[PDB]
Amino acid sequence: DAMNREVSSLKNKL
Amino acid sequence: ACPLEKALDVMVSTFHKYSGKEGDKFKLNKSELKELLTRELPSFLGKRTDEAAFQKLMSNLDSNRDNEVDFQEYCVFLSCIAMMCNEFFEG
Amino acid sequence: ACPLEKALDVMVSTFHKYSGKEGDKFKLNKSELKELLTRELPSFLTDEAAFQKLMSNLDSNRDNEVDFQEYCVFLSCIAMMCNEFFEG
Ligand SMILES: [Ca+2]
Ligand SMILES: [Ca+2]
Ligand SMILES: [Ca+2]
Ligand SMILES: [Ca+2]
Repeated sequence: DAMNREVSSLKNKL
Repeated sequence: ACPLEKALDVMVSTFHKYSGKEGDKFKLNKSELKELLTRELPSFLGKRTDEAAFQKLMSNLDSNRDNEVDFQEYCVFLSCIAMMCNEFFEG
Repeated sequence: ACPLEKALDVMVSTFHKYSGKEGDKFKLNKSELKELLTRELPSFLTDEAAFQKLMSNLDSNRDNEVDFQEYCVFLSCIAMMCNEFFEG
């Protein structure tokens, strides 16, 4: 997913 | 807690209700995912009643190919349902 | 009762409680997001500088608004944090 990728990106930022 | 906090807590708890049944207590295998969809998301399961269709849904959710749906994959699933329903809110 | 379907309905409706105040009625600007976080997710919270780095992070397409998809990505991440605690 684009969504799975986006979740991984954000989780590593928060 | 406030409604949205409780919604987050239900997301987490509902996943473990099913993931802890068999094998890896932290991932959903095919039987666990099926039981979660049928009991917990009956409004949204329609086409997926067919076994091949359910296995297709499952293979789309399982984005890291390890045969199970982990919590991140399950959140993406729920977010896709929310985005589906939101189309209807926006009109 | 289907608590997960109720959860899903709250996830959608809560966004629209705030996104409609200003600008695009389907996106949260920084003011609308601060309201939403303060009022609906208080356990996850803070200075204005803190609201800004959080805004930056949520707004992954850099348009200065948080749209529904970005908001769901955020809620997934918060659920994931709670899950990591739950798992031990
Ligand atoms: Ca399991
Ligand atoms: Ca997987
Ligand atoms: Ca707005
Ligand atoms: Ca944005």
